[PDB]
Amino acid sequence: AKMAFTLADRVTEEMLADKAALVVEVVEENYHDAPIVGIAVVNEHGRFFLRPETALADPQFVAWLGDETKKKSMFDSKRAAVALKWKGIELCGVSFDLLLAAYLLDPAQGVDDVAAAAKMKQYEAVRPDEAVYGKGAKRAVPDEPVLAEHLVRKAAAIWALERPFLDELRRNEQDRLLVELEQPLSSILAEMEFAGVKVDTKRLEQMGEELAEQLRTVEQRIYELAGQEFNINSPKQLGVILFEKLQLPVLKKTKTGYSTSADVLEKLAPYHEIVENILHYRQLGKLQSTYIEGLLKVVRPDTKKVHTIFNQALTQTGRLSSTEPNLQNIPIRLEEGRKIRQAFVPSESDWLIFAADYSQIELRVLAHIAEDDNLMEAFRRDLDIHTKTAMDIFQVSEDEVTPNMRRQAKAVNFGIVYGISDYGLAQNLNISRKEAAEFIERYFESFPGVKRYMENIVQEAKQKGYVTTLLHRRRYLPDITSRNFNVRSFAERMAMNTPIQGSAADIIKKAMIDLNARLKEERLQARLLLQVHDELILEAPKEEMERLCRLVPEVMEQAVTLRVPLKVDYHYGSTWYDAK
DNA sequence: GCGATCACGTA
DNA sequence: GTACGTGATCGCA
Ligand SMILES: [Mg+2]
Repeated sequence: AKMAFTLADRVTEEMLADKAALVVEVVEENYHDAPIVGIAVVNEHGRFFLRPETALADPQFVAWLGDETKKKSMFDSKRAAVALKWKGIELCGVSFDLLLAAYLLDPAQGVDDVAAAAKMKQYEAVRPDEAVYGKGAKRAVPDEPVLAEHLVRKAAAIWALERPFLDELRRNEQDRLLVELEQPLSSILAEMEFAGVKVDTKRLEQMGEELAEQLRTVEQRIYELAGQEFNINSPKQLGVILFEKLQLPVLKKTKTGYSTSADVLEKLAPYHEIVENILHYRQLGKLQSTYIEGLLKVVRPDTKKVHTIFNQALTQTGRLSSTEPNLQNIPIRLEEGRKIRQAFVPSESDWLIFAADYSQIELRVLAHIAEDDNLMEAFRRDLDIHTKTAMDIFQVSEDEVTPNMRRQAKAVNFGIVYGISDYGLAQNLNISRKEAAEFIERYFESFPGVKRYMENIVQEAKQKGYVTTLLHRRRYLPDITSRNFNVRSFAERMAMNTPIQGSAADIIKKAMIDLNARLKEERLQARLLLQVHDELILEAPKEEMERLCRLVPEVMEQAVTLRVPLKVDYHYGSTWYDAK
């Protein structure tokens, strides 16, 4: 039951057809500067396994890889493209990416290797990567006979699966989403990852030294306030100190024991001086271990850059995620953490960081999709949307909006976006369920088109079994019919939230493609470095800043046409922190 | 070493 | 209540 293929000693012309399934295998999780362990080609003329030392030194093979008119079908072509970039080799002509095709057809499947995608079309003549390479410490590259068969089977699967996947994308009206949005974006993300972001490691180390002294001070304050030493990092040990020794009231339970979440601790602060010190310890220790030590661990000493990996085929909404490091959760809310961003610097002297962010893109998308007259008019007037929402639900003039009224309207606006619920709003504003219900009802009285949209999209999700975004991304919601209230209610909130969050994701991806094209047309040296969901981060020569100030907001604002304007804020400076 | 759990940072 | 990734602990081998 094995496959017939050539174990090739040299590259022949028949391996260089103008259409082929191509496998450029990178087994290490983090593919930056990682080994390519083997290569398989399936085309009209046969099935071929090439050792990479042979293939990647062959001028004809490298020219074929780089020829845009030689079309390749692959799985996770960004992984191969980036690993080849580190070897100075350009991958072009990737016309079909099976990982992205499977992701668009059903993000919930968790498709992470060829075998999982193949199973979607009843094709099982390929093993899961985990069965071949192993898991964790057992992970290893097998001997060439076993490796070569696996790589040819993956290429053979890709060769056979392109047509049924493209046929279903076509029936879904998602063919352009793959070919004009996700596949071009993959090349852009590959360039961004390869370029990396320069880190000022000396400044991080100096911050780490300052945190370690502060942490030493707080931890001794906690040990004297507790009258005892314990592992403050251990939620169990801390729970014994607070709730058994010090007898603090138990306000929240976790499945395992006592909650020690920052939410609970804030409420316990009036009872004992220790609680404020634990919160302070938690803040500082999060910065030190996750953002100082964690960041320093993944800076490449050869470049002094971090080279993130964007996962383009993971989230259920169409957002990107970012790993090793995750550069989409660098602190910004609190000032002490915000100073971490001073460590992210331009990669050349006399360059600057330029950052541009959409203003309230998710509420603007909702205004467009719901066609809510009041919400649309608020954005057409470029109002402060949280102040305007407070005015409406409290029925007060703008000068009667107090800071706390705006804070509660902002929390409603966040809930509306995320799938509004009695319980989650109540928990967030620390109010009762009945009170949160009244807030939501007053919101829907002020925004009746938003109410109609929320009712209609839930009905559409039940009828069709999925919801869609502006650019035809879809998310299936089988739990929408569950008779379990909690399971059904989460699916209803996803029906509400996904067209909003997913459409905002669609727009920023289109902005990234349009921006990359405009930068090349303008012959700017400016480079995209990062996307953080509603924001784009670039670096550029300081002599390009004035041009970027006009170009980048205009490209982002024109990425799609909605019934309301899109608004982009932007800043630049010497570090990511100063791009504020 | 592995996985369940808790906590917390972003959007 | 959205969507994630990471670090630490802990009890299991
Ligand atoms: Mg913003």
